[PDB]
Amino acid sequence: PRLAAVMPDAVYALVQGTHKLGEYAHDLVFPPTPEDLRKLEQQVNATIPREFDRVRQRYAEGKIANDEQLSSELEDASFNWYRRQLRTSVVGATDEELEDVAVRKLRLEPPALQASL
Amino acid sequence: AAVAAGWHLASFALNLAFWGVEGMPPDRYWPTSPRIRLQIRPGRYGNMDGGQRVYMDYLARSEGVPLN
Amino acid sequence: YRREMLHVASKLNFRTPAREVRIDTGSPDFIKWDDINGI
Amino acid sequence: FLGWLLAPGRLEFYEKAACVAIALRVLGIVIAIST
Amino acid sequence: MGQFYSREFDGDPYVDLMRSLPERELVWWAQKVIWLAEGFTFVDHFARTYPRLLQHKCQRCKGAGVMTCPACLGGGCRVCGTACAWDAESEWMERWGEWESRLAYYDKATGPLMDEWYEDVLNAGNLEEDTPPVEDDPPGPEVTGRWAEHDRALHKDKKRMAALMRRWGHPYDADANLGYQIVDPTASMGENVWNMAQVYNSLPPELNPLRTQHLADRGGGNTQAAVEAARSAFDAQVVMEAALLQNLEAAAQDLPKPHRLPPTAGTVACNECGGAAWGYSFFPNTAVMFGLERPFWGDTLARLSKYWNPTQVADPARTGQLLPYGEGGLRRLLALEAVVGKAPATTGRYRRDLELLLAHPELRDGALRVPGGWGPEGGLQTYLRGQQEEQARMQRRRDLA
Amino acid sequence: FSTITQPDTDLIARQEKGTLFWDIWADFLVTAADYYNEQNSLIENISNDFDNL
Ligand SMILES: [Zn+2]
Ligand SMILES: [Zn+2]
Repeated sequence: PRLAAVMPDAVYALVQGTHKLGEYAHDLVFPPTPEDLRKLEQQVNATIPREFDRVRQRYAEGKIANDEQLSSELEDASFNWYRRQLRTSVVGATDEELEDVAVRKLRLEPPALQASL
Repeated sequence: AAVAAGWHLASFALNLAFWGVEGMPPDRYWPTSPRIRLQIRPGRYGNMDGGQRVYMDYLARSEGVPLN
Repeated sequence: YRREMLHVASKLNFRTPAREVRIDTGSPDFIKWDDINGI
Repeated sequence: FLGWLLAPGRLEFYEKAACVAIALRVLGIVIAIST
Repeated sequence: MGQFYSREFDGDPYVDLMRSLPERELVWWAQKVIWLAEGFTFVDHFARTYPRLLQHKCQRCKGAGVMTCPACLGGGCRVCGTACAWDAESEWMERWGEWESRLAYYDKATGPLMDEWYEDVLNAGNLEEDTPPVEDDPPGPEVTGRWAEHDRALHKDKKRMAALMRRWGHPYDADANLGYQIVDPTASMGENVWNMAQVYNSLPPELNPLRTQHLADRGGGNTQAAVEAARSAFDAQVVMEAALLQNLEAAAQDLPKPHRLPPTAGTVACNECGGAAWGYSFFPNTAVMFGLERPFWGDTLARLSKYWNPTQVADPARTGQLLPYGEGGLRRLLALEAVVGKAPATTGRYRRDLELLLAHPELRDGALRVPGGWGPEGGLQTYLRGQQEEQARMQRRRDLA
Repeated sequence: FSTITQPDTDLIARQEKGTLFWDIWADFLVTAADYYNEQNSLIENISNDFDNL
């Protein structure tokens, strides 16, 4: 049944299954820290866009949903973030004109080295 | 080129001089039918009763019989 | 499976009449070689 | 070698043959269990 | 499939069991086709991969079939090849223009948009519309500025497009682009070559002979000749492209190239082979059979480093040799290039245009996009001449009234 | 000559299937038949030896 689709699924199954087996066997010989499981949670917490915070707290206080009212809630924040990204890519960010986009995509300005030391 | 072709022509003339078997006795290590020498015979499967018919026409086309 | 068994059992007469024999050598009436005589 | 073995034409042949083989096997199952 | 009845199939213990089980006969037919497919594959692999042992290469040119003309390394050389067509660097952008024109015909990337617009302009009666957008209107005139010009030209959007539709039809009607539903990316290859081989669909309008088959006679005697004499050059270009890509696909591996092409403007033909770089020999070419056909980097490094370093054993004291080798050493012994490098002499032909691009900064506006080229017949200068000429025309038309 | 005149895949598979159906299954049901001794008899013996085997 359309092997041209089965082969990527086969390699994907292999990769993901090997990763899961590895993490399993790795947190057995080394049990995970009972507190830095919160630290990795904080690390992934620091990476979420802002368009989702208006939903996030709403999930803590019950208000949010049953199970699907949520799944259609995340789509709105998602598409808001998506259209913001389209705008930033094409016409620029929130605080930069067209010249700043030109110097961004021409790589005229080095990463600031003097400041970081 | 003449020499290199004369070699082959000499070989062909020698093979011509033989012309057949008259002069060659029978040999028992080399019969004339390779199936005797190789011990080949049919089994139990692959033998249909409708095969002999086509067999015959093969025979008829090998011996030259033009009837078919 | 079963379906085929039926077909074989339908032909069980055309196959071969050779019945293997399970002979005994510790049987009570099993005949040794030279227990028969006049031969 | 693999670029020649997994060419699109050969891929579609393998697909068709696998489909027909699955069909015949499941039909054997169906006619066998209903007996 | 009920074929093994008859009387021609008695005598095999297995055909009778298939007489009573048609599933067995189906399995038998499937297997009897699959085994033959597998045999075909085996033999195809053998015939594909076996001739690779019998290929031998010339040992002087190493299978290139072509050596260098050293004089042309440092009224030209009469010994080495002839130039190619894409060597004339003054005709590059014109050739690219023709090619992109011919390519815009076949291009079916924007197919769905053209299709929906064609269906909208054919029916024009369904009108499954919805609520029109809240329209802001363009600025009134007498406000000079750039934003005003942008908005004003943007709002005159429907009458201009209407004039465009009135002059040129929908592209599918003028045959300017390929047909409506000739090709489908998911149908099959056979159906698509059938549809394209139907009525000169593989040819653009400019070369389609039906467009011209009606009038050609004493007047010029050329239109039907200068079209079959262009379609020929077109097809020659296409076949040459196929040949080049087969050469590249052979060279992607380390195989020798199938098409031997004549030498070019810097190279001469090898004189051991005639230029036929390799061949077949009935002798198995052990270097391939044991995998020793590549030369171990360190060896090549050593050979080259010893080739580029000629050694002098004699001393110019004993042998009264005062000058290095060569001829006319005496004349050889007699500005700010060191500060700002040398001047590149392959780009003089653009100088003029560059100067224009400095006298008229307004030409760098993001709204304009000229064709492209360098001569007074291309791109920038065409737009500039047009602008000056039309402003002069309008100037003269102002005063007469 | 003696290589290209060997039985191809069809005949080899036929041999294997014939031995599976006749070298074990035939003599076994023969033994069952003698232990139990025209389609009615077929059904009878297949049912009986199916049950008690
Ligand atoms: Zn050579
Ligand atoms: Zn030269």
